Amino acid sequence: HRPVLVLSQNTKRESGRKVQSGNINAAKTIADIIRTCLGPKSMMKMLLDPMGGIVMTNDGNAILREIQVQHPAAKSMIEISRTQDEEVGDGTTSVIILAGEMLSVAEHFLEQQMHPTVVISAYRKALDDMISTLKKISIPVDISDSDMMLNIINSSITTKAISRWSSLACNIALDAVKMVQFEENGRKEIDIKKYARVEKIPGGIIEDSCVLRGVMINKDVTHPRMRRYIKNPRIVLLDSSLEYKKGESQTDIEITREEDFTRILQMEEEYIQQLCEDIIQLKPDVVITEKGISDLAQHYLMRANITAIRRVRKTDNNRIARACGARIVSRPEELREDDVGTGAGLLEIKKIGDEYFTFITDCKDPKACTILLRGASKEILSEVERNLQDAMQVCRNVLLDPQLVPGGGASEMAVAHALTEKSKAMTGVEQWPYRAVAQALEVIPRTLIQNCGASTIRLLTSLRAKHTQENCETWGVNGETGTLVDMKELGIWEPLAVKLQTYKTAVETAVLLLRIDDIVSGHKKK
Amino acid sequence: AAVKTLNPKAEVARAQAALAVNISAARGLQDVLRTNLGPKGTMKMLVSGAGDIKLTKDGNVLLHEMQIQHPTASLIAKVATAQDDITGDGTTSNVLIIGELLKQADLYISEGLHPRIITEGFEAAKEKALQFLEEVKVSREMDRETLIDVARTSLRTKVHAELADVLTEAVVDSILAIKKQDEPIDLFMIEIMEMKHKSETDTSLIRGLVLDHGARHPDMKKRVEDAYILTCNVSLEYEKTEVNSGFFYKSAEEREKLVKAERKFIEDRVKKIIELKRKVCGDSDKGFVVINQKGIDPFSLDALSKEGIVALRRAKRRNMERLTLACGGVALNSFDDLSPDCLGHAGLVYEYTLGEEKFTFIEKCNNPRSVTLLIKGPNKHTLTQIKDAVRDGLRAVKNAIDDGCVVPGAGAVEVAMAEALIKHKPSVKGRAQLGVQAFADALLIIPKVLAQNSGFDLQETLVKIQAEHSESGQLVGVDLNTGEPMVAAEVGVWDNYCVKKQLLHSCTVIATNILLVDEIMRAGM
Amino acid sequence: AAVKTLNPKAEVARAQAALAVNISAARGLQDVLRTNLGPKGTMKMLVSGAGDIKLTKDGNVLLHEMQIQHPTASLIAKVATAQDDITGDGTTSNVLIIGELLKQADLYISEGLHPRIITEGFEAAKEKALQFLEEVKVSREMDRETLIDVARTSLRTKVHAELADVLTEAVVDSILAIKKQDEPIDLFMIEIMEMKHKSETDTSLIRGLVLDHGARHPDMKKRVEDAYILTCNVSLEYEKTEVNSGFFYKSAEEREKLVKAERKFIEDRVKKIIELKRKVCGDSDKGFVVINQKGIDPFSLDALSKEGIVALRRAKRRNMERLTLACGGVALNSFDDLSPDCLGHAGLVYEYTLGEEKFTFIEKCNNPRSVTLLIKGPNKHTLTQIKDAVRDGLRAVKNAIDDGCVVPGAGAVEVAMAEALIKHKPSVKGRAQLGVQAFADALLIIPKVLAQNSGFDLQETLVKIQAEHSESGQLVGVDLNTGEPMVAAEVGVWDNYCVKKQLLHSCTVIATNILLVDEIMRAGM
Ligand SMILES: Nc1ncnc2c1ncn2[C@@H]1O[C@H](COP(=O)(O)OP(=O)(O)O)[C@@H](O)[C@H]1O
Ligand SMILES: Nc1ncnc2c1ncn2[C@@H]1O[C@H](COP(=O)(O)OP(=O)(O)O)[C@@H](O)[C@H]1O
Ligand SMILES: Nc1ncnc2c1ncn2[C@@H]1O[C@H](COP(=O)(O)OP(=O)(O)O)[C@@H](O)[C@H]1O
Repeated sequence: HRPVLVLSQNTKRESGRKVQSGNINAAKTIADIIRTCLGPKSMMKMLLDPMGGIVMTNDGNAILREIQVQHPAAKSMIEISRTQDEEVGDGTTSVIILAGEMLSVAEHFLEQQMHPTVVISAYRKALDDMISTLKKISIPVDISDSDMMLNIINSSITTKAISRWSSLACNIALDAVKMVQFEENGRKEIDIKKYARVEKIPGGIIEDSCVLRGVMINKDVTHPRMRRYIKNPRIVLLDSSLEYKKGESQTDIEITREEDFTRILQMEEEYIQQLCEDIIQLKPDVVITEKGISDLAQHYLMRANITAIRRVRKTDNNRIARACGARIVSRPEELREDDVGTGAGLLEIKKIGDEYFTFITDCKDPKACTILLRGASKEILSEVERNLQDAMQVCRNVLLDPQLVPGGGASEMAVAHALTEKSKAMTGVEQWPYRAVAQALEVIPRTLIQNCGASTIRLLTSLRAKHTQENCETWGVNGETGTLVDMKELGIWEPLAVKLQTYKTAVETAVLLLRIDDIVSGHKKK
Repeated sequence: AAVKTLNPKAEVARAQAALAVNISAARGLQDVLRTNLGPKGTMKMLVSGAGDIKLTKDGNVLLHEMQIQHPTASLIAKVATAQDDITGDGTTSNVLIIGELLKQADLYISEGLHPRIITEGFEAAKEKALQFLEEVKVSREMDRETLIDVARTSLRTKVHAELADVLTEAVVDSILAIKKQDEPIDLFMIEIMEMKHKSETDTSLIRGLVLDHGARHPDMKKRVEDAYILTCNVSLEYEKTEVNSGFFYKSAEEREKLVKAERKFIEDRVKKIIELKRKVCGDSDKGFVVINQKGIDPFSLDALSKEGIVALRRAKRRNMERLTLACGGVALNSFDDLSPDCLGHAGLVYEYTLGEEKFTFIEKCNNPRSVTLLIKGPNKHTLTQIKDAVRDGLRAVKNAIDDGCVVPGAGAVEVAMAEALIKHKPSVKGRAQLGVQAFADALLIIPKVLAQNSGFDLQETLVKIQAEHSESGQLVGVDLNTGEPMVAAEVGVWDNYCVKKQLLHSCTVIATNILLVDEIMRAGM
Repeated sequence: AAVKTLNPKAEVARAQAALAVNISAARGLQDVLRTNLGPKGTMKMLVSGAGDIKLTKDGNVLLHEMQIQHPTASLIAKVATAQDDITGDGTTSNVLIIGELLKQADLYISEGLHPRIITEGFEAAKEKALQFLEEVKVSREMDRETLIDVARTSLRTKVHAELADVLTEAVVDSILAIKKQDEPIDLFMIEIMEMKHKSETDTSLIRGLVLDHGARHPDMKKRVEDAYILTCNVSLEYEKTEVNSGFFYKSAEEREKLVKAERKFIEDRVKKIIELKRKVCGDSDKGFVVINQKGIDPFSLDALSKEGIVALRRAKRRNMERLTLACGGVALNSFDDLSPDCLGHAGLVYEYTLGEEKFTFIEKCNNPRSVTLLIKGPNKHTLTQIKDAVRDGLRAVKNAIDDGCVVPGAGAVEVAMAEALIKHKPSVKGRAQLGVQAFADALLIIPKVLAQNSGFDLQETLVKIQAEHSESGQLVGVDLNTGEPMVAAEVGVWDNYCVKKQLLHSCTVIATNILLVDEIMRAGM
């Protein structure tokens, strides 16, 4: 068999209008998947994963993470929603619909024999004017006010499934961020992924779920003689083990006499008594380590009335170090009085459904908390956990940038009239793709009325006429009823960092996918 | 479809399609589990791939061991798992409410209406049903004759009422001798042992403990009276050093001096035990029993047999907590502070062998606060009937003690709750008028199923029950013998308050979420 | 099952299993066919295995050309076949009653009751529904303006109301000039020809006949005025004897004598035709047209062309029945009694070629009693839209002439019939009280589907329609433009009496038989 002399074996080549108009249809397809998951009248979407679980959610990020596509331009839109989920909390879905619409109007100009670099240069001029328009229609927020911050987080959870328990989820998500607001040196940081642990337990009701003033772990006591109820403990956190293990050497003992073997087994007992005597000089109450505790170490802590927890995780030890104010030491003979976590409140080993849980709550000033979620099953508790992650990150953006944009369609139409009046001074070939950016922003109030069943012709004509005058300019779409209510009366306000990241990611996605005119698939790597 | 464009091997369901998937699967689990609700239900024989018989009719064991591969059937199985984890009973009635909340809502969504409007009426009906449950609960100050009638209801729905009279005296009397003075009752203090001795109707309540292992030496005493329990966690067997050392000897006579030296640290632990038997005035019988969680080498078992000390080995983790309360001693991890204060006491310690399987019994304790229900079922599947009924009955009497109020029985709660929603149905003042009607008809399946499983008419029984409730003020219910409306608070049929509270909360949220699902799809391959 | 023991390859369905098969399949045909009831319905594009487009939305063409393999769907398709066979319209509304007679009955049979109790309520409800239908019919003495509104109702529900103004003048004026003096109108006298000339909105009514074949000789006249129709059934082409004979000749001069003699019997038939043209005073134009059902050889076509006689060939079987009434002659089978009494008359006989396919037109008759609807649709699939709507409209006006009364329109019959069963619901005095309720709610799907296809609300429309009927005496109905209750007898929306009578009889018997089926099985292999 003589082989055929070819070049670039087993690959494909595609260019021309089949790739420029081919990436638009791949982006319009993902925009139709999550189109019914934007407004407050959205519905859940049950997903199936190859691990065997079930994901029933309506958030735009959790839907696209379970979709495996084969198109290369469709893989780019999934990474856009992952970028919006890591920057802000409730800024993902809105980007995929907006990037699908800015590419929808970009496909019209590609049929008009216009170069893609001309539409992108008109998109960058429109991107720089959408940022300047949102800063003019913003409003400063008093972050010290408690009731003002409850209205911001309620605007982000009205879309999600926790809108029924709005009086509870707003107080949990606000108090979780204000506890983890830590500042040691001259830098303010909010860590809601390492310190704001969301522990869910199947059982009970959702109304009994509350944010604890402290941490909790699913660990029982090491010995039943140890106390399960301490009022004011002195928690000492350890990192090393309390056992006798093999050293990091080639140690080998030559036993010649009879008394040598019994001496080694006694020196192993005396070594445990040496480190157990070093940790009781500070008179603790709770000893918590990350490694194993031998039975000889439990014997000295039993008669000293010390409650010992055995195998707490490394991520849970860093969280309890901020709640109780302790320092994680890795040496029992180098313990100091500043390494003891005083100020911890009631410690109780409760049981929730045939399983013990160590509760360290009622702290004086904790820097880390644990949201205790209780529900019907593990299916809906993963929904409230994903919704509280989108409810705590939208409170983090206000504490870092206290500016609010009128959402619910009022934000998208206030800039759509600003780009229309600014396009009259263009007088060039980039004027017509500049006008299509303002028409592409209108798809966000278009989706709020298509989900509630309102009219799309009779409402868009009246809403576009409201933004002609410069007086009110904050009229949006009421997703609950279906009429036009001003956003100063409803209370729907979105933060600036959510609206800025939505517009900056939707334009630059259209910048990337419009410069693609060729696709080569079929090559291997190392 | 859009999902078929990007991923061609990804099936999908649309808005009117995914609703018919979840509703038809909810009726599939409803029609199976409705034939075993109550005392007049039918037994189910569950055979796995190995060939073992699992004869039971509990709603949690039925949904787990069933050959079903459906996403909607897996959602109800997750809610049914948490029902049998925190409160025991209420699992079979949990699935029938979900199966009726989607069937009664199917008659309105298909007739033009939107699924979200039905969910607005479910929340307005759940708030009134939760306030009505707090008015019909009866507080009886946790009397021991009240706990008999609570345990009799949960045990009769899992056995043929001949063992229910036996297991009631084994569940109520076991839950009272654990904790007093308004203390939370730990269910880990009750051990569940499976025997095969006599018959299924011979399950007694051992006031002490029953261990599944016996003495590992033939010269030890089989029956020990007035014994001292020494609970140990030390290792009496030969253990090597952590640093690998190895012996080095020159002559053959020096080799035997090292075997005597390597057991000297082991024999020092045995000398601490045999001196404790002499320091308790050993001029009498003075039996000694060591449970000894860690294993014992046969060199130390031969040493303890010559002194008259019964020594067990390889116990459980929770045996150092149940026997510590029962004997009254101190579970020690070392022999550095041995004293007679850490010793236990039991009037009778004896063993019994059932086919090369010894069982050590510890009985005759003063205040044990830890007991053992000794199930003696003849078959393997009959052991699973009593074990699934004991843990159902123990969690039933635990909720009647922690909560101070007892909820009425079969039809005295669900019929009165549905009639309370009709008078508050024009109070919603909007489009959610039909949502309260769908929630009220879904709660009436509990008198409908119990009248159907008893062989009576379904519609003729519900007319006479609602007539006796509306023409009076008494919470009347269903009778499983005659079909006449009988009050449940007077005939001795009770239920738990937390079961009916969680049935109104777990079934409502899982119904408002399923009705708002329209994109059932399978992607990720 | 017992069928699994005898035949291991035989599937079966039990009592509660076969009921769920027939009901869920009836909902499958209901949810598909409800999107085309009325003028606001949507068009369905039906593609077969070849690739041809069948764009229609009639209920009989939808059920036949649908890739479904189900025993329940085959039962409803046979009842839907006879609805489009004897009375035309009433096929989409036929399936929606069966889809609701099994869905409203499932709410009672699954709730404890027996299926035979529901079928006893259907017969008692059919007796009141048949008596109420005779009280709402309106006799209007078959006025020609009444038949326009009857034909307009059946034609709008199959076209986009621009051709309904054209086809109503082609259906009503065709059905009037067929039979008089209380004679049953034969629908075989109307020819339906498919053309492609101008457009879909150009279908005219030819007062005579349109033949699909033209002249088979180039010397014949293409346009003939004041013609004489000679309808023949003889075979002018060369035929042999029945007995196999052959020829025998000696010389070559006797060979040509046999070819001249073998055509003597053929030319004797042609000489009877050309002598009839000379006996009708042929000193004028005096055109002659021979339709001639059997074939003609080109020897006789050349002989008739020299005299000036247009001769067609290969006509249909019913062309000797329609042209005989239109021309007024006698369809002869021989030329032994030729006379001017058997000749016809037409003022204009002309032909036209459409892509090498001639079409002979015969017009200008005195009293034809036979017409031809000339459908000139542009596409091939558009011809199937008009032909299936003409026969739907011709059978609608044929029933309105034969029956002496007209039945009102959309909601003026079904809403008033359902309200009559509520006041007669306690008249049964037994267990069949819920059977009349299931029959009354099943008749309300006709205002529910028409309010759903028009875009209005389903439950909000049925409240206002039943309010105007209970507070007045006028038979109010559904308006597909505003949603307000409007009377159907005043706006010009009528229906047939035999359609609504068979909808109460064919749907009720097929629902009482399906509900009494519990052993669906497949055996015979
Ligand atoms: N009550 C309301 N009225 C009008 N619009 C609302 C209301 N509640 C939420 N919305 C709109 O619904 C949208 C939901 O966006 P979302 O999908 O949460 O973004 P992300 O995916 O980034 O979290 C918001 O942009 C907001 O304008
Ligand atoms: N003796 C009885 N008389 C009448 N009803 C009873 C009796 N015992 C139990 N029931 C009813 O049977 C129902 C189901 O009981 P059970 O099977 O124990 O719980 P579940 O069905 O949740 O597993 C209860 O709601 C109760 O009202
Ligand atoms: N102009 C109209 N206004 C209101 N209702 C109409 C109108 N035309 C037809 N309908 C209704 O549509 C229904 C179905 O008509 P059609 O489709 O012709 O018969 P079928 O549905 O049996 O095939 C009829 O019952 C009639 O009441």
